Amino acid sequence: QASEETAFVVDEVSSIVKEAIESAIGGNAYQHSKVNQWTTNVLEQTLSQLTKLGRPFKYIVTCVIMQKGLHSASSCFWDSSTDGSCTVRWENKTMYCIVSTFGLSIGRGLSSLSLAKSVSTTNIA
Amino acid sequence: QASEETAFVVDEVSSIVKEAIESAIGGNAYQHSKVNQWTTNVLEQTLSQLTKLGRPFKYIVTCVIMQKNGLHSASSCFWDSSTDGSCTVRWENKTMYCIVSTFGLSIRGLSSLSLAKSVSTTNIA
Amino acid sequence: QASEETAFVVDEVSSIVKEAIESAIGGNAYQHSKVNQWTTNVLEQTLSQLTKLGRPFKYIVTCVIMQKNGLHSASSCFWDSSTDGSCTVRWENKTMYCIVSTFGLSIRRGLSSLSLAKSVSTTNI
Repeated sequence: QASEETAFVVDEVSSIVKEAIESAIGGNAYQHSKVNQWTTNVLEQTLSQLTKLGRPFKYIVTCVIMQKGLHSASSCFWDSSTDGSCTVRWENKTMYCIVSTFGLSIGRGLSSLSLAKSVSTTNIA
Repeated sequence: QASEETAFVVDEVSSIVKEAIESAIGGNAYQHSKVNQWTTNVLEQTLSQLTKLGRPFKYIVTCVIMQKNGLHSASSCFWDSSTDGSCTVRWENKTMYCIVSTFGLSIRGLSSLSLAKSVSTTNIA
Repeated sequence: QASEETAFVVDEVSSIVKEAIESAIGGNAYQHSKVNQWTTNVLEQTLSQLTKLGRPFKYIVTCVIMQKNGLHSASSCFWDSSTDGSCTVRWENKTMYCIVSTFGLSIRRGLSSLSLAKSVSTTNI
């Protein structure tokens, strides 16, 4: 007896994202010539695995890679009852990888939406 | 003779973002102590002005500020290609960069959704 | 004294296409960050104008933008050769190419009335 999952399950998303970063860049030393290939690789596995969850969400996924200052923050106008985000901050000796995931339920109008400030923030000195 | 705008219109979004960036950090020299309030200010005005447009959209808005003292970012989306969209503005002065990404997702299920790859790419050497 | 235009009129489609490309990207130097919005813009105006003709046709429209500093493409169709058609416009400036392929498919005996047309939109740079 099962049902379609309508919630944004953060730990599930996180697991998928961490696994996509390891697969892509884990064990690599930072290489400038590779970075674009790498970000593409993190994004494609992540979205592939996310979509396979078969959950009623649109997704925005952002991947940042930086060699070893960065200040980022994200805010939303969304449904706080249905929508969610997950942020993964990964590093090794030579680089940082930050992947931000935003899920917006495909399940009135503007008055049902609210501002959420700094849902994803990243400060690297 | 007028109707609610059902489409993400990039130039309009771009103008608002540029205005928010100028207002928040324009004419300033990079200062570490200020970046957090700067970033908060860019996001607040952008989302305030976006909501005032009265369009049937949820918004995700990301702001990155970096001292000119390497950044590589890319975004990918699972969304409705006939109604959803994104806008990226890359702003600079003598001492810092400000990159603001905006994603607008309109309020058959998954079948209607489509994968958009590398929609908000920024590479700064 | 008039009647609905049931034919695919190449010169009329071509005029529309050239005007959409100019409006979208004419007078610009190639810019990497701009191509996506450019592409989207060529297609919108093209389809907006096409549909305004009020002709009984489905349209497929494809836009290619490539920087001038090799491309080979060709298209083939299984369609009604009595009623269907295509138009290709190859535009250039000092720094880029913009190729736009348009296919109009008239909205019988089923498949037995359809025909195989080869190399209808070949492009070789």
